[PDB]
Amino acid sequence: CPLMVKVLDAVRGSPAINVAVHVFRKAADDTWEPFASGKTSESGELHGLTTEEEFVEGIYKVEIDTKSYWKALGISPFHEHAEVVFTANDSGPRRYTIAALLSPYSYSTTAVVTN
Amino acid sequence: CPLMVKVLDAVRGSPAINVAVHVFRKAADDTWEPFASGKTSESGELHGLTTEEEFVEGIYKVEIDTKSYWKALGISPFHEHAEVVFTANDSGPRRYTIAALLSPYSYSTTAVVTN
Amino acid sequence: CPLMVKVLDAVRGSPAINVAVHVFRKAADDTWEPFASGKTSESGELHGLTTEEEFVEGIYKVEIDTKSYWKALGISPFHEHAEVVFTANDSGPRRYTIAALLSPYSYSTTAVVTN
Amino acid sequence: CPLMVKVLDAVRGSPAINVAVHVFRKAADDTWEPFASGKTSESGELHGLTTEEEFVEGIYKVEIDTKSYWKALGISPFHEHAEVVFTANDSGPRRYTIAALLSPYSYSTTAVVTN
Ligand SMILES: O=C(O)c1ccc2nc(-c3cc(Cl)cc(Cl)c3)oc2c1
Ligand SMILES: O=C(O)c1ccc2nc(-c3cc(Cl)cc(Cl)c3)oc2c1
Repeated sequence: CPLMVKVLDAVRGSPAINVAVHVFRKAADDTWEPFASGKTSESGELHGLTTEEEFVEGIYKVEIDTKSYWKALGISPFHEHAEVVFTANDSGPRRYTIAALLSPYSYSTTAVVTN
Repeated sequence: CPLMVKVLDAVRGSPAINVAVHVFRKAADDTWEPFASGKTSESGELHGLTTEEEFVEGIYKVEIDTKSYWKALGISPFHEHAEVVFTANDSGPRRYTIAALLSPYSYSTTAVVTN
Repeated sequence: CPLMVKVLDAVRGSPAINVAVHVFRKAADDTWEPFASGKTSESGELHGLTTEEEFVEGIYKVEIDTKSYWKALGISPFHEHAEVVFTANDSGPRRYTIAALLSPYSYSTTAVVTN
Repeated sequence: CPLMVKVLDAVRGSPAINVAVHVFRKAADDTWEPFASGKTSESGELHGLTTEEEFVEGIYKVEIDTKSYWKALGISPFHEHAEVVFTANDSGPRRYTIAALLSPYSYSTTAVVTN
């Protein structure tokens, strides 16, 4: 898969397990079209979101459902979701890892891009 | 000043100056509607975005135009922007500071809610 | 005020109040020697740590007692402290703000150097 | 190995390759005793630092050589090194991943602890 998402929990020191991740791709009419979705595993990783054939160039938005995650842990979350927006494959196909580190009132995200 | 935005640059260790910031409030039809906007000052701060009367409870999105900031510096960015989506709840006297720390391929955001 | 320390809490979305901060300067015998210290205020800030005359170029270490902070809140922490080690270089008029964002199993630190 | 270190570069969007990592363990006389060391691989990971037999309870300090990393990339670093200090195995053996995300004037670190 050319697009992996990894999510970590900064409160418990663990991977963020069973976190819903939605990926959208910007359409011609400037609206967000559903592209792919899934849940993080026991390792906090989400593999198999897409394939090389489906992952075309475009502007993508990765929405991480942090609200449900904190609510299920009984913690009061600030953010509705963690939203990462970027242009992908504009200079040819690349592999992307989008990582996110979550806290109730803060999040950090980084990207690892390889050719 | 119930809502302030502060933006910092992790590459040069400075405030991020003249960065466009747009604030949206979630409408009844599940759409993002413009609420406030401005450009960060020499201190990387954006004050006077809204008034106590205008800033009601609801779901807000703060979009920071980080792509334009890195491009002006001649540094290649990954993200289109940094978007912070959160619920604003009236739970006593509160002031919100949304702070973002930027790098070309990463960003962190936090909220500081004070009385 | 050539050196300021600001500490934020990512769990409760607030300044981190009454946190002990110790500043050390690297000696000629490669040892860490005490330089300044204090406790963060109600705003999570610690001002008046040093004077322009005292704050010379060199290698500094800022140690934030995060373990005592989380323990007082009844939250289990991972780190003993958060230590920020950096070189202070005179390159025109400069003020250093060392900011730290804390979670029980994570921390982020940045420096804001302003003229 | 019960202790893994992963390091990422927030400027280039890549793993931080060939970064020196030194691990110390606090001795009875309050001094830092060398414990283990190594360099991150092409994936930014450092495996095989230690073994279950050698990794006893104690206070450990993981020092990441960020200064050499930025200097070799021709970037001006602020920090001398990224220092992560924590008590390990105090309630029995655990597996620890210490991750760090690097920028020239900032770093973030988190821990993933598993039983
Ligand atoms: O309210 C202020 O003046 C003020 C100052 C310094 C600040 N630093 C931050 C900050 C630091 C890190 Cl390490 C990560 C993140 Cl996400 C944010 O938020 C701030 C606010
Ligand atoms: O254990 C792994 O393989 C692995 C992978 C990707 C990872 N990304 C991070 C990371 C991300 C952010 Cl946004 C902030 C911080 Cl402090 C750390 O930790 C990781 C670990």
